[PDB]
Amino acid sequence: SMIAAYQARCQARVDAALDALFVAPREELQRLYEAMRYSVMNGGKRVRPLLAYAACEALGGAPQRADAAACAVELIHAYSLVHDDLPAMDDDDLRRGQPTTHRAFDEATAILAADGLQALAFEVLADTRRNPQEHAVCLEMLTRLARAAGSAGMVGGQAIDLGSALDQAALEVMHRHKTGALIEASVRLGALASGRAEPASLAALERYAEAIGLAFQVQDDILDVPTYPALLGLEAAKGYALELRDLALAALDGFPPSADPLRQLARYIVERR
Amino acid sequence: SMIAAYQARCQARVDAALDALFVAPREELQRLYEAMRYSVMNGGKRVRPLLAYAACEALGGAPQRADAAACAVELIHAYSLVHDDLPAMDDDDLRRGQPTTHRAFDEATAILAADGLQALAFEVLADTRRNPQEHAVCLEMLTRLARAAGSAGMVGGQAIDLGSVGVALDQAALEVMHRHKTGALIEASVRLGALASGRAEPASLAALERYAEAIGLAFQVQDDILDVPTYPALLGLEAAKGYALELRDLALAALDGFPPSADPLRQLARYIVE
Ligand SMILES: O=C(O)Cc1noc2ccccc12
Ligand SMILES: O=C(O)Cc1noc2ccccc12
Ligand SMILES: [Mg+2]
Ligand SMILES: [Mg+2]
Ligand SMILES: [Mg+2]
Repeated sequence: SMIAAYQARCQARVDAALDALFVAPREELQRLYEAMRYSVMNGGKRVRPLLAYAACEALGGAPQRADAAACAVELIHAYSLVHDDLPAMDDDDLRRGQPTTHRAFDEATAILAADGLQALAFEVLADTRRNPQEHAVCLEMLTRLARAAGSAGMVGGQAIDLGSALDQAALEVMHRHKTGALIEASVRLGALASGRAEPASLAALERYAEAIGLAFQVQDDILDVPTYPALLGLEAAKGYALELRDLALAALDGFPPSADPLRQLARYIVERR
Repeated sequence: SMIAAYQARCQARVDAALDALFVAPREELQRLYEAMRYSVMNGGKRVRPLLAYAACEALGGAPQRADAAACAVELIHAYSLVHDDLPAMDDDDLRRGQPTTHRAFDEATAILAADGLQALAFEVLADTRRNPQEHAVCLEMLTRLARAAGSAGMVGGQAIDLGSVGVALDQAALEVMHRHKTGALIEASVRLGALASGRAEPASLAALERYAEAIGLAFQVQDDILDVPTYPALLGLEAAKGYALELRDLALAALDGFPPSADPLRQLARYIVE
């Protein structure tokens, strides 16, 4: 039950690292960089960074090895939200009570700040001073993030959602892309940064990540009340959240104690209110 | 011309490689991928791919080694235009007589297709089957593209441009804008081709960078001239023309010592100023 403290450590660390990325290299770029900062440094909970750090630790790596991975996944996350808020998409004036970037600045600046954040996520992984892994591991991290962030993962999920009656299978297809791909990548990138990845471990961590990404979405529908409770019934939806947590924990069977943060996070997701 | 034939070879080759990237992996993604395809496969001249291929050859590499580089720079270019056409940006309904992507599909789909194109540019460079360089070189290619494409390069240029509305820019400020908005990506195209050669060294990279700096500006000056806060408005038409010639001269001088395999870059520099 120190998942809260684990979250707070991960957030403080990744926040410091992210904040350092938003220094305009010349004066004409100051507003752009302020918009980028405003779009990331918004008191978010940094679950994706948490996942990168915890995955790294689950395989025995010191967590600071995952700092670039943590930044990269948060940058992809933050850029996706800026675009999602835009009037052509979700058209939100607020995000967690605060003006969205296109309201605080302007629409063009929001489109562009977020574009710059996506490039920066890749920059941060390719940079061998910030991400000092073996070169082949850096490339695999970049590969995985590009596939997860793009039109076959996250962006694809946004298009599926836009394009959606819907049965359970199709709802799951959507979530698996829209949020699952980047959750799985956060876990995968942290695991790579451990220096101890092995195929069987990576697979197990992927099963974990698939289960939790879904658990979160089921539990969120439950807390709200074409949703998991409408589809399954409220009480069966609650049962399914438990089954997902269980699948997550079973995927971690045989991992050492250093995987406890991942176990605790899986419980936390279904125990929240 | 020799440069016309060179351009045509580069355009055929990169187009074939790009066209293969737009197969939706499942049916729910079809429309997204059609929008991606629509945004790239639009008969563009592929100057950034030409620069990658020509820079590669200038250093003695077989040009197919630059295929990934060529695709990646064109994907960045393409995505940038999709966002730039949107109603909050330049609000353009047409590009060369054809509907822009938000007009052909819708604004959200355009935003997302181009988002996916940016990712894909990085995917192609990081994929060691598509971009089979030494791993350290792949990482440098990715680094250089990310910096050129981002808030310190291309995206930065777009922001300088929006921050300059209603301000009379002098030549120095106009050049700062152009260097970021278009120069960064042109310089990266040349640099990534050079890296793909397998023969890059610091001296030759620096000289190619000087060449790319000159031709990137020459393109903009010449474009303003052909149209006739622009280069002709600032300088007068005749002095703008003289400057385009000076820029071509700087480009040709930067290629001092290069072998005949650099002739494509020399011929391009002349071509630009027509
Ligand atoms: O358990 C808690 O009190 C809050 C918390 N713990 O772990 C978290 C992870 C993400 C978001 C919130 C949390
Ligand atoms: O902060 C978030 O993006 C939502 C979130 N809060 O807790 C999560 C767990 C898994 C996936 C997502 C979450
Ligand atoms: Mg829901
Ligand atoms: Mg236009
Ligand atoms: Mg002009």
